[PDB]
Amino acid sequence: AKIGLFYGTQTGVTQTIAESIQQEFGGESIVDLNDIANADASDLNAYDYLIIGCPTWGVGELQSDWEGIYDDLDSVNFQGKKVAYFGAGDQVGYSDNFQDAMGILEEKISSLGSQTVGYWPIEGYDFNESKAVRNNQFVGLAIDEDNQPDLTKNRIKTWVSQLKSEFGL
Ligand SMILES: Cc1cc2nc3c(=O)[nH]c(=O)nc-3n(C[C@H](O)[C@H](O)[C@H](O)COP(=O)(O)O)c2cc1C
Repeated sequence: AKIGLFYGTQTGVTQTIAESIQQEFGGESIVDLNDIANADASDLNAYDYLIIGCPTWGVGELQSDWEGIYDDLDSVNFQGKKVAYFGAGDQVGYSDNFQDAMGILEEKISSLGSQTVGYWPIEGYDFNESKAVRNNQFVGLAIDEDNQPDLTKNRIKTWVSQLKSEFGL
């Protein structure tokens, strides 16, 4: 497929979101779903457009599978690639570290010459601090199944619609 979606998940929520994103884009013919747990960093080279999904765990840390491949990101040719991000988090329980993992990945990947695409507004959330916030916006789609599960479907629908422009669709 033209778009490669790489996600990591601990309790399965992020995988469910990844599947919904794939569906909104039009299915398997448009977006490839790849669990980062089973991927080599080089797998990310095969796509010109990437979607990176990662939930935040351990109080402001990356999900373990993303943590494992983090050091190899440096060897990937990210130059000129457009990359979008999404993450699952809990704004009530972790108000000071909401969506930090998504922020950690974007900071690293954007520093390797890629172009971040898919900024999202922070106004629909209530949190104190987040490493995923840049200039009053999230670097990607923030999903909260723990406190706002009823907003998930429309958030994905809206975000994908916005992404289609950026990915030449
Ligand atoms: C022990 C624990 C730590 C967590 N830490 C964070 C955190 O630091 N920041 C955040 O935004 N959410 C945090 N969460 C919420 C999870 O990211 C959230 O439940 C998410 O849906 C899990 O996604 P997954 O099923 O794809 O692994 C944590 C949840 C638990 C139970």
